[PDB]
Amino acid sequence: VQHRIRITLSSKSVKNLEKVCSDLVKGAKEKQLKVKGPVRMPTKVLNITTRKSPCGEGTNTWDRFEMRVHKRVIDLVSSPDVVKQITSITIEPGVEVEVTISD
Amino acid sequence: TQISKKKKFVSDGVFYAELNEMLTRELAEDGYSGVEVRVTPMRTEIIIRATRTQNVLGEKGRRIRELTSVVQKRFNFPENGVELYAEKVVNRGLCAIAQAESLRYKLLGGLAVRRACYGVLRFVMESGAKGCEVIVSGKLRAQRAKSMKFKDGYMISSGQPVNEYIDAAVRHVLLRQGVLGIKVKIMLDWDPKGKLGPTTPLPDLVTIHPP
Amino acid sequence: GHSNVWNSHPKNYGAGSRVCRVCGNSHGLIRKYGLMCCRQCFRSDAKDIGFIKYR
Amino acid sequence: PKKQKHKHKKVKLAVLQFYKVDDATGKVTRLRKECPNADCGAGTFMANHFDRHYCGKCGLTYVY
Amino acid sequence: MIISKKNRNEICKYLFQEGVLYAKKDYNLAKHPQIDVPNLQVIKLMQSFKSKEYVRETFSWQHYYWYLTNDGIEFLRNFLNLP
Amino acid sequence: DLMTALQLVMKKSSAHDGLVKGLREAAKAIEKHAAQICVLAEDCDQPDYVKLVKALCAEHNVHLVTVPSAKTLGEWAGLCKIDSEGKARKVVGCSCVVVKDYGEDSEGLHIVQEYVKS
Ligand SMILES: [Mg+2]
Ligand SMILES: [Zn+2]
Ligand SMILES: [Zn+2]
Repeated sequence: VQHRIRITLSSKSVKNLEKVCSDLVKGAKEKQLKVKGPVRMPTKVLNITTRKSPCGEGTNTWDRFEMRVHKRVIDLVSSPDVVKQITSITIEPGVEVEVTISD
Repeated sequence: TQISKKKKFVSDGVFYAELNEMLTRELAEDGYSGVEVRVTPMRTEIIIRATRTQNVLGEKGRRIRELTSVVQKRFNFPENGVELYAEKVVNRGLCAIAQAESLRYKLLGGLAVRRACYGVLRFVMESGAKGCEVIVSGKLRAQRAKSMKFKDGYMISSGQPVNEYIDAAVRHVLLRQGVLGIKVKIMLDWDPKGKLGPTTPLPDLVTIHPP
Repeated sequence: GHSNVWNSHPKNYGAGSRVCRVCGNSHGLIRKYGLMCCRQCFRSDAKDIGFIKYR
Repeated sequence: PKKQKHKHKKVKLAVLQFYKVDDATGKVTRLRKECPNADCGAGTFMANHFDRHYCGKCGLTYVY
Repeated sequence: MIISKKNRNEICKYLFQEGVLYAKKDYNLAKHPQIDVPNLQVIKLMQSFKSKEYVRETFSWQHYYWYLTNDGIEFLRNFLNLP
Repeated sequence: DLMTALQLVMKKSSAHDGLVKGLREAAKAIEKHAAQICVLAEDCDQPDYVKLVKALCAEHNVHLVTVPSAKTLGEWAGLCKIDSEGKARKVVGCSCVVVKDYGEDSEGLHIVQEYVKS
């Protein structure tokens, strides 16, 4: 339509995020809106390494915890109305959808 | 106002870990199994899974509204920006937290441990778990502590399928002689519909179609 | 004046100013990402917080 | 020894020991100034010490 | 402990208004996040109202959570001079 | 229906708060131009007490109700525990209960207000 819409999607899981992204790009391609995406940002790897022992005895053994944040960007050209009409389907838990209107 | 995507996912995790702790301490004797946070655009709907879903609701839903308002003020939500529901745990036998708490109250009362642990095992196996295991550690009868295992069925211990097939809980009983430990590990069966258990079959399981 | 000599030492910084958000102990505190949990408490709640061990 | 604690000095009926309504007639006759501070009312008597007018509710003081 | 009538009525009005109270274990907050009373007075007065069964108390993650009981809704409505 | 029966209005005043009991405070309750009634108890021994309080109340214009039995003055003013229904109260003796602000429940107040007028 007129404006430029960037939908940022973030999640801790790949399958939920990818199927939400597939729903968005499928809805965009049904309403004949041009869609640039999904564009996969580099995955963020939040890492915590701590001594497993609750005290200071034993072999100093380390567990490495990881949280992986996956970011997806979808770039449509349209009006806000169709954008909130598309991003109103059941977004699965953990997926953070974020809509921003550009020029 | 701008919060990083890292700080935000760590904050959601910490909020989940704190909510479940306060609900575990509050809705203890209501059969609280777990909480399912669901951040919808209008409000952050919060679903509570319990066994006594009339004890958590309260008289005309007084308790549930009290919890909803406590969560709103404590966690700093916008007013009417959080709504705590309370659903029914479908299969209590296949939940290790429900059975851990049931065995907790079955021992706080005074019932013999060897008779309540086998009762928990019985109920789990009639519920349908492929295998169940109960561990009771502490000053059971004498001053020296010992650990009594109660295993029945098939139970895997190693590999990735453990964190898909083993539903486990660890609960303390605060007794007169000290603290008693309860480890309940329930092994689930492969559910094609993914309701009673995992949807992915065990990796080593091979099925040959008959000619 | 007792109120100006009670908790009168500054708590702007130091280990005795930050506490575990789950227990209040000030030792082995993981300040990374804003977790504010102690090592032992994070190791216990890590699964709830969302940290998975793959390696 | 054990440092003893300050105990409230107890003067029997200090309000009676404040105004001088006597000589029949009708003269309240305050005998201690009422602290000027606005919040401090008119029944708020500024104690006088061997050389200072001290208000108890606040700290306004005057020496001589 | 010694809590002015202003502060006491202050914490007792909010409790009756909402039916719940919370605080962090912080005896020097100098101001409760909602009530204009420091956290110490709220915590101590809530402990009193609890040894009297006037509330239920649960402590979790360094935070207090108090819930007014049916006896509390009676004693507060008597104390606050109004329903 | 008047005088003695009007302890009820002061019951309501104590409920809604406003009883500035005791002389130390009575005075203050007067000069702060907030006194409205000033029940007294003639049982008090010290003459200077009654002289002084009457002097302050004459300085302003609020009212003076006399009542005997300062023990009962403590009873009416809440200077006691309700105890049981029989009220085995360890009563404290009062000798001035300035009704600053006054209970706003009205009722007998109007009737005592008449006695207040005269
Ligand atoms: Mg292996
Ligand atoms: Zn900790
Ligand atoms: Zn002053």
